[PDB]
Amino acid sequence: GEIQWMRPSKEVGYPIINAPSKTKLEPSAFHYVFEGVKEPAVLTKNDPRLKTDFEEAIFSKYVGNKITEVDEYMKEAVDHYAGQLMSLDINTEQMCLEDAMYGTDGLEALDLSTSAGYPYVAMGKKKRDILNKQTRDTKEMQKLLDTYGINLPLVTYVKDELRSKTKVEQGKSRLIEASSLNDSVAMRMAFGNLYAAFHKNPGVITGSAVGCDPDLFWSKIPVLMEEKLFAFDYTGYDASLSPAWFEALKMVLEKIGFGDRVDYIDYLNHSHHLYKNKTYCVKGGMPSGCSGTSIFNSMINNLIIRTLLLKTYKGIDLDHLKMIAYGDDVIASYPHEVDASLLAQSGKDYGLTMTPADKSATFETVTWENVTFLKRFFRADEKYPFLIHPVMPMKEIHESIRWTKDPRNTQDHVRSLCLLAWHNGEEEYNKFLAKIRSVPIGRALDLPEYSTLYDRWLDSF
Ligand SMILES: Nc1ccn([C@@H]2O[C@H](COP(=O)(O)OP(=O)(O)OP(=O)(O)O)[C@@H](O)[C@H]2O)c(=O)n1
Ligand SMILES: [Mn+2]
Ligand SMILES: [Mn+2]
Ligand SMILES: [Mn+2]
Ligand code: NA
Repeated sequence: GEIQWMRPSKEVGYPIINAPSKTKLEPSAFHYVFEGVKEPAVLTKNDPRLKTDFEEAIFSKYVGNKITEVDEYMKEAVDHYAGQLMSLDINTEQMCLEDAMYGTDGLEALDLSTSAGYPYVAMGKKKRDILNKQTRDTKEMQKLLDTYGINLPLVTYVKDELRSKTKVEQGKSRLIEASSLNDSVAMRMAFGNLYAAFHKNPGVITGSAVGCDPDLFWSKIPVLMEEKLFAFDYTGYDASLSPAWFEALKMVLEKIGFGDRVDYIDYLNHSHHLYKNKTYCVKGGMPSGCSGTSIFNSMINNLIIRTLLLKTYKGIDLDHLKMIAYGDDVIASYPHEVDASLLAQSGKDYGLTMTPADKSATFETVTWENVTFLKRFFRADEKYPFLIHPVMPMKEIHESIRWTKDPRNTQDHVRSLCLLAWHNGEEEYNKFLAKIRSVPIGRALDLPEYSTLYDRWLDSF
């Protein structure tokens, strides 16, 4: 990922983009009943908390493009991955404009809360103005596509969320690169069935966990993995991807019946962006707000791990590489132990910055006791060990509950934290409910007791 040029959007006919300068995150009824150190992320250049330029920080994520061509190892990675995906008989057809808009099995309907993106964002028209769940009317959309045409600029917003103090002082806020409703609809028609096949098959065949339900999936993972587990996290995964990784991706798409629209992958790779009043062009890097961002990142991840393994352990048997990825996050395994640190080294050569799984000091053996996937641990249930508990640390939950964006969604927000928390055991869960009910707001919420949740879980399989 690298920015080729950036300049005043007026110099090229683009309207300045308005983005609220004030966070929507305010302390919640539970702010002083729980401990937390995170605060809202810097949204503007003026934030008094800053200790460096906001611009130099939000964009520094584009470390550059380390590789130029797709080498032999990547090519082999491609062939093998494309091989597995082949056993899914992925319907290679296109998706009728309707389904792409209002869903179908394996794919949800478009989200009405996310930006409509350019031009609509600068014209004033929202997503409710075009779509309409009731009739599934293609017309308004179908018309708008012809008017403004696909492959449209991405609107860049700073993400309004909680972040550690350091990441606040160093201006390490995160950006949201939003695609026009058009682009998003085009892609969902182009790759719609691909998405559906992935959503319906989380596991080691797709090597993706997208669309998964942790309460059920965690019990299916251990069985899918090989004897030895290995893991690591990337730093700036999305923005570090070089153009070559997108080409490898197109090669996979080509091999499974999508050579047709591999062009779309080109816009993810070489993209046009609008942030505030400035405009820039980015070579490489996966944008965050596109249709498929999540899935395409997982496919590339499947290519990366394969590549690093082929270049570090000539003769490794990829047929016994059992991995599952969710964008940058990944959990993998092999019949034999491997050196994650060594793999990390090869990673740099491919433009990836890999470090010990879970901010550890150094690479240490990965076990079922210490491995995490999506911030969650794996813990077999006391009474029935064949059922695995996806365990989200309480700290994460404590951090989330101390803040709010809308008092109206307090019920749903806390209920959600409850569905994550109870896996930490009945004792912990009850303390959590107790503190919640130690203030007026909490006592008025309808929260499920432990027994109710644990029983529902047991019968869900
Ligand atoms: N709108 C956004 C922006 C970024 N990201 C994700 O957040 C990552 C960066 O977040 P942070 O966790 O803040 O950077 P990391 O380098 O991943 O953190 P660490 O150095 O601790 O590994 C990106 O690579 C991307 O996967 C996201 O999900 N949505
Ligand atoms: Mn990370
Ligand atoms: Mn981080
Ligand atoms: Mn991560
Ligand atoms: Na890009």
